[PDB]
Amino acid sequence: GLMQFTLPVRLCKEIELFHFDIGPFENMWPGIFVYMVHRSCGTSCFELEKLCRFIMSVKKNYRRVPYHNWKHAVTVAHCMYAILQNNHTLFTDLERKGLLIACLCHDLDHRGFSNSYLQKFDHPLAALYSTSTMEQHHFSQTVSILQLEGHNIFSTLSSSEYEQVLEIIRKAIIATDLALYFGNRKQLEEMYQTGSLNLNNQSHRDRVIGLMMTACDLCSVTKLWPVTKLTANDIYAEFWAEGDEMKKLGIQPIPMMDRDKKDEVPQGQLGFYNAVAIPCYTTLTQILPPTEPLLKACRDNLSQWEKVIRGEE
Ligand SMILES: Cc1nc2ccccc2nc1N1CCCC1
Ligand SMILES: [Mg+2]
Ligand SMILES: [Zn+2]
Repeated sequence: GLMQFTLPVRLCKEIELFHFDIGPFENMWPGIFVYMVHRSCGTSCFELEKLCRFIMSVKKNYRRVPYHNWKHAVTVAHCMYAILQNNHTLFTDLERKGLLIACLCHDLDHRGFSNSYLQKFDHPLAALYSTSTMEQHHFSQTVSILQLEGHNIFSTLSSSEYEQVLEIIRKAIIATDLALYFGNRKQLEEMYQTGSLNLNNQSHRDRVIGLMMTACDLCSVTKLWPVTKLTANDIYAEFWAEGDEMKKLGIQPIPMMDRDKKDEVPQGQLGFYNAVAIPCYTTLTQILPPTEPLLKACRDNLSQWEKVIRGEE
């Protein structure tokens, strides 16, 4: 129990900042995730033998897609880590356990295609889960890996603590369905402004945890411009693939997914920052003030996209 993970000095310092990039060395990501668990949760939270075998089974069940990949999983876990560290006393022992694992698992077995494409393809998962189709699949896959022999990192929780942690993880992963974010944030907006937000009300915490998941899941928009810019290529490589597949179903895709309409991308990113990202981190900052660095990074990147459109890059 005296074995800490330690990181090189630049990573040790930069990992604590919201805008940290986990870097191109895949073999270091599991150690980065464990390091984050040890400092966020404790060295006692998980049996290291079990956690290591969980992490490696999770990694193996991420596919080789341009964006919805193992790197996305660890990137999203790091943003949750930063939120949790900058808000020490607001979160229970279980919530800190569940949420880092929820983030790591939130896109398990992603194929690079939206819930819409599955429905128009008539994919079997769309018959199994009529709404939040991939997100219900990600929770299913998370539970499957937890039930592999030697993989139950929760085995030392009590019956009821265990049911609490899986309930946190389920809602957490469902909340990453961006179709649910709009209504979720409107509600938190009203609650915050009419003063009725109440962090002891479990249905309120749930809404707040859901907004944190949307924030972590979108955190590509909160990195330094070079990282944001280069990730957007991966994001759009998946969208264009899906647009290609829509065209093979004899359906014109929305311009976002049409690779013939790449010119329209800078404007597409503006509407996204204005309609999703900025509102998301604004309301997050209102509820959890120390997350303001995400809002400032997001606004900085909105400004960079404006410059692309004005031909200044
Ligand atoms: C357009 C877009 N850009 C993003 C840029 C950074 C991170 C996530 C992003 N997600 C996006 N999608 C998801 C569903 C609608 C548009
Ligand atoms: Mg997802
Ligand atoms: Zn995701």
